[PDB]
Amino acid sequence: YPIINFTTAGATVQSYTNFIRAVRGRLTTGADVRHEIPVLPNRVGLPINQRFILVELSNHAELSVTLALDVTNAYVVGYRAGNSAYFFHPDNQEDAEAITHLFTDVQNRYTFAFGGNYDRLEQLAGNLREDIELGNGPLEEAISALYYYSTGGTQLPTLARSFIICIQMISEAARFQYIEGEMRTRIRYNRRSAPDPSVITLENSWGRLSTAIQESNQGAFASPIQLQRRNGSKFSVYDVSILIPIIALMVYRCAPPPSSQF
Ligand SMILES: OC[C@H]1O[C@H](O[C@H]2O[C@H](CO)[C@@H](O)[C@H](O)[C@H]2O)[C@H](O)[C@@H](O)[C@@H]1O
Ligand SMILES: OC[C@H]1O[C@H](O[C@H]2O[C@H](CO)[C@@H](O)[C@H](O)[C@H]2O)[C@H](O)[C@@H](O)[C@@H]1O
Repeated sequence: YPIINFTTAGATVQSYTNFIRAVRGRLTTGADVRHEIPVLPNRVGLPINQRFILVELSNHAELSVTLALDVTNAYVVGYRAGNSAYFFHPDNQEDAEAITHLFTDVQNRYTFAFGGNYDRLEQLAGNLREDIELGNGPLEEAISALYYYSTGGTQLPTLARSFIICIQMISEAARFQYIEGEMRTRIRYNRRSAPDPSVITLENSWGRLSTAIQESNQGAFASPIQLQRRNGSKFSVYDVSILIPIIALMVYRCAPPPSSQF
């Protein structure tokens, strides 16, 4: 599977930008674009040899871990650190079989009894996303935390917190130029801060936005989607147009209707 590298060591807006751009480049194929927004490969009919991509993360502490991302949703399904690999609890038998194709040479394979969704991870971390700082510092720390898990150096709450950090700074950033921008800003000013409502609501609405855009009538949503601004106030989305600078890719929801141009 394709590998994209990134290190928090001496990270800059440009190096992070290159990283996210490369990740998106391995996620979408260009075969499916709707209203100018790329769609991820459809799970249905997708060959296993094209199912995952790997993100090799390194940090200033000279530690490295490899995250595995599912190309169908850009989400993290597991990771490898040294001679051990850990996978989030699969949703079904097909996915359980699919992950056996990852880190096949690792000496110790483990599947967590818990899933990688935020609800579950927040419960295990003992903190909500709104209370977990993001930025290059948090990522640097998260990489070390993931690395030290197999030896008992990392407690479960810290592990979960670290997953929450990685997922948002990699998966959500790949999904939304807006979130990529949020991380770029944190890097530019070496600031670590929790995601505000605009970030949280986008993360929570990615699936719905993907469906709304794909089911839209020439871009017009059948029903509006409510997002939130930085101050928590409502922002109504009625059309795909307002999302062009915001969402970078979508999960496949339905087949694109015929061109049907006038
Ligand atoms: O801000 C750019 C640097 O970010 C990381 O380092 C910072 O994060 C560390 C862990 O929290 C802090 O100890 C340090 O004080 C922060 O500046 C990265 O590890 C550095 O290599 C980057 O230059
Ligand atoms: O059309 C080619 C094959 O598609 C199936 O297999 C792919 O899609 C599945 C999910 O729908 C994956 O689980 C599988 O690994 C992929 O190869 C279909 O089941 C096969 O009969 C078709 O030949």
